[PDB]
Amino acid sequence: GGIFESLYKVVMRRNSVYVTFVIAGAFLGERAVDYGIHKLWEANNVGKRYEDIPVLGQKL
Amino acid sequence: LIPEIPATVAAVKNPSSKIIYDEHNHERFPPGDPSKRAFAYFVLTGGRFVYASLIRLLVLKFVLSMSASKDVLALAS
Amino acid sequence: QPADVKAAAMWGVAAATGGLYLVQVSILVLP
Amino acid sequence: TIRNQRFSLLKEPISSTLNQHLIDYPTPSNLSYWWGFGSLAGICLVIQIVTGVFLAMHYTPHVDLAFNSVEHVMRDVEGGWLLRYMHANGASMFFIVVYLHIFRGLYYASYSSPREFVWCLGVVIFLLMIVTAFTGYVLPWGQMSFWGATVITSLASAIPVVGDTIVTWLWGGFSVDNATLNRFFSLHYLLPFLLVGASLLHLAALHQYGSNNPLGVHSEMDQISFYPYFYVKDLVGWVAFAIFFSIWIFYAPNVLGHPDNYIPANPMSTPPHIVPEWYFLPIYAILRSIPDKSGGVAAIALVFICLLALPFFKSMYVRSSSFRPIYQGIFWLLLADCLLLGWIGCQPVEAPFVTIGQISSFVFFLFFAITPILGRVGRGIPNSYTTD
Amino acid sequence: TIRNQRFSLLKEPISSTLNQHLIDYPTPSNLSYWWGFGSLAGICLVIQIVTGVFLAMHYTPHVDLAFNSVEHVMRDVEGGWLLRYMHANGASMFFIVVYLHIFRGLYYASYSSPREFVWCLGVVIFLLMIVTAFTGYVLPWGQMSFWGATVITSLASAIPVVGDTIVTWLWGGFSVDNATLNRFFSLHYLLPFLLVGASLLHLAALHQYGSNNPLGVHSEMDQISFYPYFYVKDLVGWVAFAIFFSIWIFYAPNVLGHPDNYIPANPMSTPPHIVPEWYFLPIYAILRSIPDKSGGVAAIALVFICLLALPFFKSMYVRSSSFRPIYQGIFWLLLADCLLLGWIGCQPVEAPFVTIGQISSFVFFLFFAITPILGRVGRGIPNSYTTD
Amino acid sequence: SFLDPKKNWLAAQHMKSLVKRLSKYGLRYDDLYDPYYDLDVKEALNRLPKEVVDARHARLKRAIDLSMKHEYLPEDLQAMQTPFRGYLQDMLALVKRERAEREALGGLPLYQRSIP
Amino acid sequence: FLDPKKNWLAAQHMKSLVKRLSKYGLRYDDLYDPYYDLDVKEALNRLPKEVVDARHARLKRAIDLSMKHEYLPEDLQAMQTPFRGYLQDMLALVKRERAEREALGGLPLYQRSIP
Amino acid sequence: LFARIDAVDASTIKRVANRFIYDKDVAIAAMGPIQRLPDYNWFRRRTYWNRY
Ligand SMILES: CCCCCCCCCCCCCCCCCC(=O)OC[C@H](COP(=O)(O)OCCN)OC(=O)CCCCCCCCCCCCCCCCC
Ligand code: HEM
Ligand code: HEM
Ligand code: HEM
Ligand code: HEM
Repeated sequence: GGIFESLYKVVMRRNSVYVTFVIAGAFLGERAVDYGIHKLWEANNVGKRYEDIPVLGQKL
Repeated sequence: LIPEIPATVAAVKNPSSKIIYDEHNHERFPPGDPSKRAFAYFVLTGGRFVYASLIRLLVLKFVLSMSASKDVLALAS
Repeated sequence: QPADVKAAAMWGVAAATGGLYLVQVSILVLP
Repeated sequence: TIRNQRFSLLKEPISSTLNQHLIDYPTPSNLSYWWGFGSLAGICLVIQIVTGVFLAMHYTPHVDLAFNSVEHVMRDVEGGWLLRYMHANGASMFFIVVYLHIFRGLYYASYSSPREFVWCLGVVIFLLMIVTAFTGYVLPWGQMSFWGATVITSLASAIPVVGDTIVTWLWGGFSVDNATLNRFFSLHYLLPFLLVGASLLHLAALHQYGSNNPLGVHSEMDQISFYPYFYVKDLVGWVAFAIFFSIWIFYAPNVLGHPDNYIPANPMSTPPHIVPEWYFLPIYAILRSIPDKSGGVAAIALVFICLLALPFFKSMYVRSSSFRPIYQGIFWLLLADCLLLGWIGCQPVEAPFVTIGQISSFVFFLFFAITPILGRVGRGIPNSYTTD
Repeated sequence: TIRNQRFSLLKEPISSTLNQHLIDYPTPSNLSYWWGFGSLAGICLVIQIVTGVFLAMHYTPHVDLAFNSVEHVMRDVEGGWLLRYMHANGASMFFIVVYLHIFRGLYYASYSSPREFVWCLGVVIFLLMIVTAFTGYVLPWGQMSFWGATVITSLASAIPVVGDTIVTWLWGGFSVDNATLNRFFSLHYLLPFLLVGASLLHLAALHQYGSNNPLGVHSEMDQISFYPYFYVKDLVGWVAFAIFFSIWIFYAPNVLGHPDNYIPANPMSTPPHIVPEWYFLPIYAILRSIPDKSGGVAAIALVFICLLALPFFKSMYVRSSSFRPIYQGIFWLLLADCLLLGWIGCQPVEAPFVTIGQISSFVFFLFFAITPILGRVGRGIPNSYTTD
Repeated sequence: SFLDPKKNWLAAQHMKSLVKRLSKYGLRYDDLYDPYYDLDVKEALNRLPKEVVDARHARLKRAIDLSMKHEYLPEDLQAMQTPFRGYLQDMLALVKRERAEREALGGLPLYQRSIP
Repeated sequence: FLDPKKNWLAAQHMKSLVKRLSKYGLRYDDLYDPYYDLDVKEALNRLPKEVVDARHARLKRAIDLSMKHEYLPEDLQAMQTPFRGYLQDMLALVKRERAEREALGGLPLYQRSIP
Repeated sequence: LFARIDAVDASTIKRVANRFIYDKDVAIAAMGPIQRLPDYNWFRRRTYWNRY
C-alpha cells in the first residue's frame, strides 16, 4: 500500500508525466521481454544456430 | 396499522447509516479503510504499457512493409 | 500563465519522447 | 438549457453526433459478452482493409505474375509474411466472429420485430462478405483458387433462359483466364467499401431501435451509456480476439488453409479434391446434396430466402430462448446440424456422405419451417397455465 | 401532430434523413448556377469512380505490361477507348469544375464565418484531388508519366533532416520502378473513397450552416425547398456539362494532354519538356519561379497555409463582392494572375518567364495579404458615409 | 387441439419449467410482451391502470438488474412469486378484437408501424 | 484618415455604394449578418421590434429582386436611404460591454459554437 | 482572523484544493427526476484533468 501510494505521488500528478512514464515503461518492458525470450530460445535450441556448424567456412 | 407505507417511501423518510449493498460478486471493504486507488492505476499502467507497445509494433510493421525490399537491396551494387 | 508554460513544456517533452520511442534514432544521435 | 456559451466539447456540433451515437447511446445494462462479436466484426473488417491495401501495394494481377508476386510478398518484403498471414487468417477470423454474431441473433431472436431491417441488412452484408472472400481467394492463382473459381462460376450456368451467356460474360472469354483474374482483382478491391457502407447502415438501423438483451424484454427502464461501461467490455473482447488471432498467425498460419493452393494453377490438370474454404463448406454441402444442379442453385437461393423470411413470421410474443425450452432445444439442434453439414462439405461425394448431407439439408430447412408453428401454438400459453 | 398512422413515405424513418437533407433542405431563393457547379463536381467524382473501376478491370500494374495494357483497353476491349477517354478527360473536367467552385467561393467570400469549417474541408478535398490525379497520371507509364513522377517525388528531398529518407522510402528502391508503380496503383485505387468521405463531411458542414447567396446577406426570410426548384437548375447545369464533356471526349480527346505520354517510359533519355498536367501548372509555376528548391517546397506549403488562413480574418463584415468594388477588382486581378501563372508553368525557364513568374507568384500572395486591410477599412466605412 | 397441463404430462413439464424460469427471475409471463413488438401490446398497456403498469415496469427493472448482476431472486421471494397470474391478455384480446372489427368493415388503422 | 469630403476616391466609392445599395433597396447595416459576428446578433436582439422587422422586410425584398433578376423601380430607388443606419450605436455599445467584461475577469456572455 | 484570511493566496488555494479535491471520492445524494443526472463514475472521473 505505502509503496503504491508513494510511486503514485511520484508519477501520477500530471498527465504529461504519466504519458512519459507509460512510454518509457513500454520501451523498457519490450526490451526486457526481448532479452528474456532470447535467453529462453538459446537455452532451448543449443547447437543448431548458424554460427555453430563445424564447417561454416570451408566450402572454398 | 392501515397505511403499510411503501418500501421506497419508508427508505426515503428514514435515512440510516447502516447502508447495505449487494456484495454478491464484489465484496465490500470494512467501513474504516483507505481506498486502494493507486493499485488500480498501476494495473492500468501495465496494461497501457502493453497497448502502446502493440500500437508501435503495428505502425512500424505496416510502414516498413511499404519500405524497400531485399530484392532491390541486393540488386543495388 | 507560468503554469501554462510549464504544462506546455512538459507536454512537449512527452511528445518528443513518444516520437523518439516511435522512430528509434539511437543510431542517428551522434551529439 | 440555452446554449449561450460552450460547456463541453463533446456536445459541440463537431463532436455532437459521435458524442450521441458512441459515448452517450443508452444500452441495456445486462448485455453479455455475446454483443462484443458485433463490436468485433468491424475490427476484423478494418484489419482486412488495411492489410489488403498494403498487400495490393505488392500484388500483380497478371496471370504469369500473381503467384510469384505473392511469394515476393512472402520472402523479399520486410514484414510481408506478417501482412499475408494477417490477411488470410483475418478473413477466417472475420467469418468466425460473423458466424458467432449470427448465431447469437438466432438464439435471442434478435431478428424479431422491430429489427427486421437490421436482420435484412445483415443478410445483405453476409452476401457481400461471401462474394468478397471468394473473389479474393481466386487472387493468389493457385490450383485450388483456379479450380474453385472454375467450378463455382461455371455452376452459374444453371439459369434456364440465359445461363451460358452470363457465364461467358462473367469469364470474359471461354474459360477462367487472365481477364477473369484481373476482373476479380478489381472487384475484390472495390467490394469491401460497399461492405463498410452496409455495416454503417446496419448500425444506423440498430441504433434506431436499440439493442436487445438476454431476457428479451422491454429494457428502457434500466439502461446505461455505452462509454465507458461497454467500452471496457468490448476491450476485453478485443484483447481475447487478439490473442486468438496471434495464435492463428504465428503458430498455425496454414492450418485453416488447403495445401493444394501452393501449386501454380494448371488448367490442364485437376486436383483430386476441389473444395472451397472452410467457411463456404455448409453452402457447398447443401448445393452438392441436392442433385440436379439447377435444383442445387435453387436450394442455395432458398437458403437466403429463408434467412430473409425469418423476421416476418407469426406472433411469437416471447422472443428470448431463455424462456423457450422447445425453441432452445431446436436452436441447439440447428447449430449441431450446421456444424455437421460444414463437416460434410469437405468430405467426398461418395456414400454415405450423400445421404448424411441430404438429411442435414432437410433438417436445416425444417428449422425454418417449424418456428412459425412453434409461435402459433405458443400464442395460447397463458390461457392454459393460468392459476385462476 | 402525433404520428399514429404513417402519412408519407418520405417522412418515414427509412427516408427521413434523405427527405430532410435532399428534398426539404431550405435554400436561398436567389442562387445562381455556381452552386450547380458544386453539384457538378460531385457528379464528376462519381463518373471518375465508375470509369476507373471498369478501367482497373483491364489494367496491369506491372512496369512491363502497363502501357501495352492501356493500348489493349483502347484497341481490343469492346468500347474501351470510350472508358479511357472518359477517365482522362473526366479528370480534366473534374478539375475545371472544382476551380470554378473555388473561384465562386472566393468571389462571394463564402469562406467567411460561419463557413470556416466548410472552406477548410474544401482545402483538404483539393489536396486529396491533387494527390489522386498525380498518382493516377503515373499509372499509364509513359515518358511524361515516369519523368513527372521522378521530378515531383524527388522534390520531396527539400525537407531539412529527413528529406532523403522520405524520398527513398516513397520510391521503394532508389528509383521510380515497378515497386513505385504497384504502390501508386494501390494508392490511386484507395484515395477516391477517402475523397468521397471528405465530400460527405464538406456537405454536412455546409448543411449545418445553411448556404450563402449572391447578396451575402442573411437569407432566412425567403427560402425555398431544394426539390424541385434547385434540382431542375442543377439538371440544366448537368446537361450543359454533358454536352461540353461530350465535345471533349469524341472530337478533341488528346488536346488536354501531351504527346510525350504515348512513348513507352525510357529512363535513359529525357524528354526536352517535362511539365505536369495542365491543372497542376499554376502550382508548378509558383514552385519553379521561386528558386532554391527548399524555398519552392516552403512556398507551396505557404500557398496552402494562405488558403487555410482565408476564413479566419478579423472584421470582414460585408461579404458579397456586389457591394465591394475594391475587392471585386482585386478578385478579378487575382483571377487574371492565376491564369497567367498557369500559362507560365508550361514555358521553359529561359527569360523573361522567370521574371514573369516571380512577379505573378508575388501578386498571388499579395492578394492573400491585402484582404484584411480592406476588411478593416470597410469596418471603418459606416461612420463616414452617413447622409445627414 | 387444446393441450393443458391437466390432460398432458408433456404440457405439465413445460409449464413447470416455465414457472421455474420466471420465478428465478421473478417476472410474470405477461411481462415478456414487448410494446415495441406488436403495437397492440402498446395500446393494451396504454389502456391499463397506472398501478398495474408501474408494477410491470418495476418487475422488469428488477429482472434486468438481476440479469446484469448474474444472480437470481432469493429463495424467499422466489417462493413468493406468482407467474401466470395474468393482467394483460384480456385487454390485448379486446384491442385485437376491436382492430379486427374496424379492419373488417371499412376503417383505417388507428395506429401503424413505421418503416422500419 | 481623410475619407469624407476631402478625398475624390472616397467620394467615388461612396457614390458607387449608394448606387448599388439603393438599386437593391437595401441599407448598409442590413449587410451585417447575425451569424457572422454574434455581436450583431445581440445588437439585433436589443433593437426595437419595428426596426428589426423593417430590416427583415428590406432583406426579403432584396432577395426577391435578386431572384427575379431585376432592380427596384426608379421611384423607389429615388426614395432610398442607403446610409440611414440603425445598428452602429448598439453594436458599438455591445462591443464596449464585451471589452470591459474581458478586461476584468469575466466569462463571455456567448461564444461561437465549434462547427 | 483577518490575517489568517488574507494570508491565503492563489498558491495556498491550489495546494489546499489538491489536498482536498484532486482525485478524491465524492458522495452524491440526489432525489427527484434525476434520470438524467450522471452516475458516480462520471463525477469521479471529473475530479481531475488530463490536459495538465
Ligand atoms: C508599378 C508598381 C505599382 C503597381 C500598382 C500601382 C497602382 C495601385 C492602385 C491604384 C488605383 C487604386 C484605385 C482605388 C480607388 C477606387 C475607387 C472606387 O472604388 O471607385 C468606384 C468604382 C465603382 O465602379 P462602378 O460601380 O462601375 O462605377 C460607376 C459609378 N456610378 O470602383 C471601381 O471601379 C473598382 C476598382 C477596383 C480596383 C481594384 C484594384 C486596384 C486597387 C488595389 C490595388 C492593389 C494592387 C495589389 C494587389 C493586386 C491584386 C492581387
Ligand atoms: C479494400 C480491401 C481489400 C484489399 C485491397 C484486398 C486485397 C487483397 C489482395 C491484393 C489479395 C491477394 C494477396 C494475397 O493473396 O495474400 C487478397 C487476398 C484475399 N483477400 Fe483481400 N483485400 C481486401 C479486403 C478483403 C476482405 C474484406 C476480405 C474478407 C471478406 C478479403 C479476403 C481475402 C482472401 C480470403 C484472400 C485470399 C488470401 C490467400 O489465400 O492468399 N479481402 N486481398
Ligand atoms: C460485417 C459484419 C457485421 C458487422 C460489422 C455487424 C455489426 C454489428 C454491430 C456493431 C451491432 C451492434 C452491436 C451488437 O449488437 O452486437 C450489430 C448488431 C446486430 N447484428 Fe450485426 N454485424 C455484422 C453482420 C451481421 C449479420 C450477418 C447479421 C445477420 C444476418 C447481423 C445481425 C445483427 C443483429 C440481429 C443485431 C442486433 C443485436 C441485438 O440483438 O441487440 N449482423 N451488428
Ligand atoms: C470534390 C470536390 C467538391 C465537391 C463535390 C464539393 C461539393 C460541394 C457541395 C455539394 C456544396 C453545396 C452546394 C453548393 O453550394 O455548390 C459545396 C459548397 C461549398 N464548397 Fe464545395 N465541393 C468540392 C470542392 C470544394 C473546394 C475545393 C472548396 C474550396 C476549398 C469548396 C468550398 C465550398 C464552399 C465555400 C461552399 C459553400 C457554398 C456557398 O457558400 O453557397 N468546395 N461544395
Ligand atoms: C476508385 C476510383 C478510380 C480508379 C479505380 C481509377 C483507376 C485508374 C486506372 C486503372 C487508371 C489507368 C488507366 C488509364 O491509363 O487510362 C487511371 C488513370 C487515371 N486516373 Fe484514375 N481511377 C479512379 C479515380 C480517379 C479520380 C477520382 C481521379 C481524379 C480526377 C483520377 C485521375 C486519373 C488520371 C489523371 C489518370 C491518368 C489518365 C490517363 O490514362 O492518361 N482517377 N485511373
